[PDB]
Amino acid sequence: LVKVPLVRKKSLRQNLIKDGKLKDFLKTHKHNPASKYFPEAAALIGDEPLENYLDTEYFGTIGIGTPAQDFTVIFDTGSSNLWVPSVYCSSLACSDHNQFNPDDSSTFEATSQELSITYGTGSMTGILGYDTVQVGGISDTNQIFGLSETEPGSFLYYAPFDGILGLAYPSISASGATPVFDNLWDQGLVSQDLFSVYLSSNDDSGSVVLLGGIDSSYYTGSLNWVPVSVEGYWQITLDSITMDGETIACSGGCQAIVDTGTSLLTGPTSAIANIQSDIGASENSDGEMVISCSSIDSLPDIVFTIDGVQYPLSPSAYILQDDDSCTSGFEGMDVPTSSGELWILGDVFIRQYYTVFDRANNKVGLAPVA
Amino acid sequence: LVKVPLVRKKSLRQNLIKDGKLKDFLKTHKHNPASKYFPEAAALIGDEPLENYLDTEYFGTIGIGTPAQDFTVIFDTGSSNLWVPSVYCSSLACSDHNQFNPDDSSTFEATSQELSITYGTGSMTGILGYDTVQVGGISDTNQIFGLSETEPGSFLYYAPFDGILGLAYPSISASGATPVFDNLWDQGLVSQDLFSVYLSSNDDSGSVVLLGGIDSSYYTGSLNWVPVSVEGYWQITLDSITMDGETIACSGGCQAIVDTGTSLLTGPTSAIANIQSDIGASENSDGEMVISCSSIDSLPDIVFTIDGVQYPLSPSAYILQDDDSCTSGFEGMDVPTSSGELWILGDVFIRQYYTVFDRANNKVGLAPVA
Repeated sequence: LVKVPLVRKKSLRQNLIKDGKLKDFLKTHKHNPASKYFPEAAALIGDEPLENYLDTEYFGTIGIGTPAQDFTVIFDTGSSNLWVPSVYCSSLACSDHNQFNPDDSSTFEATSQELSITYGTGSMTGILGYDTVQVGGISDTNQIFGLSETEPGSFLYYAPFDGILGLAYPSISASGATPVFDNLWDQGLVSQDLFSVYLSSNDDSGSVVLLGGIDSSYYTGSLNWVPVSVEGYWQITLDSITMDGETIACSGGCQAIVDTGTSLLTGPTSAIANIQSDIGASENSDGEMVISCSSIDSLPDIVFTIDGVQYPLSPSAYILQDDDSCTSGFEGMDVPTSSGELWILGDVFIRQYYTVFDRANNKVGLAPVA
Repeated sequence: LVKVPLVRKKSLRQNLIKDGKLKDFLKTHKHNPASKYFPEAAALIGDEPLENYLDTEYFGTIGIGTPAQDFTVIFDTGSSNLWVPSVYCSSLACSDHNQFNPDDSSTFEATSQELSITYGTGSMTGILGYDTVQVGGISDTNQIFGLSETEPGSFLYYAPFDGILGLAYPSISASGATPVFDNLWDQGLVSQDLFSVYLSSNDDSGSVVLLGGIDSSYYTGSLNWVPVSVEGYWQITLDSITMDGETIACSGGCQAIVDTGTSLLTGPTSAIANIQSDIGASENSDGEMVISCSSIDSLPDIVFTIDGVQYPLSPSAYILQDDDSCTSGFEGMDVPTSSGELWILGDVFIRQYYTVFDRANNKVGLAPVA
């Protein structure tokens, strides 16, 4: 099977905290994760184009060119472009990162098409080029990708990743560059038009992106299939959210986006504040909603109901445990008033439920991890 | 007299060259100095807001707050705002720079007015505040200034200055913040509504910004007064430019801007290419138009005719000599097609001609340095 191993690393947020750089950032900027999903919510001050990747924790490796140049990338179901830093990226933030040198690859083909990539909090520009991308042992020929050249914001310097590899639909791809998965399928390089993600528990190694297959070894029970409600992001319909039997959000149903680019459950500010207080989370000096590790066993499960099946999350799942340091896996966002209630199901969710992304039938399948 | 001593330091360009960072920049950006003077010429890619300060060489010191916090600033006749980096500037580029901490000053007064400063190649944002600025021994009370908070571009990291102090008319001041000189005069803190600049020869110390006075010790002969042709920048009318008796540019007259924020004579691309070839200048791998130091004595003078008086520049004046390394003091620019021929008279010019900036009568006075 084609497997891309994923490694769990300390997030960009954890690195900013460690370098004492986060408090200042937060003082002068308002962080709203909703900006990654809605044009309307784009950041007032776009000087940190990678702000929406503060909480990413899993990364994989890809090689580009002939011979291959390696890069650490985020496998992001919440975006659809592939980009890595160009060797022409002179920014201080590009230092200490793997950079692509087009002149070292005999299969690289330049284009004069400009790339403008934005995740709702500023843009990065570069150029589009074509090369062979090595992903999971497959040689993805003639893959169009972006080469980032302009200032990427100081956050790149502290990021454990060099670029991003988008797994969403082509309709949200910047400059209509073809996404990697689409290119794989169009070329007959994968068995089926689907991919699955398995995240191992407790920062273990064993996590993988499975391209073109479903592996019964990673789940128990049967897979529940849910239709994609709006094609763009991997968006589905949620029936309700309960805590201790009580409905606490998504009353009457709501939308949810499955996003591997974030480790947290993100929802409306008000619903989230309720939950944080209920679980005893408290914001420290840095951004952090800390919780006592010792109180975990006293918390209730949060239950997501999807297509009539119940998906409970126990406290051990929704509380991030960094040796003796525990943080809440919930984060709030403000979506356009236009927009209905929206929840983001990130790694906390996926680590408990093996997920299948079916492009042939436009459905998401879920089952409890084995 | 109120004198602000100026020190000649290696430029930002020299520092980028030294750190091997310039070739890449130039590969991905087109540098057009005209962007500092015309909205219409603003940069396609604004990721380096301080690009137009690559060639600045003279700097002074100012203190801000109670007790004073010191900063190295450019005294720029080509701009009108005063700004320094805020302690809240978290960017990697803000490191190693003096930063203003509002909480350390008992006379600081915050405003909720945002500052957007641009010199034609990207913006920096922050907030406007009021404090006492110490300039040349004078206590400039209730001075409004900007506190830069967002990414300033990687160039700030290599810049020998922390901020900029604009000496142009208020009509080009961003956010209508009052310029320092205007504030000085409005408060009766200077003798007269004028200032003069004396640049000593051969990177000597002795250079000064003279606030409210004219000192006959710095020039010989009489001062020639020229009216400001358009109030905004210190803009005057040029009658012609000759080289070896031949008219080489500004035939029939043209405009000139006196700009202490740059060390070079800047003019139309075509006229400049002609001159570079005539003097034997050649662009090296870095941006640089190098000239053999040994050929100086064989070059002709370039003559600027202003209000009928001749202002010759000998080769020793128009050739920058950095120990055994000589560079051409000419640089080209592309002004809006709308616009007529425009020349920028920077430090090469001012080092030979003591300059007086008269705000009371809207005139510029010139005389050969003593």
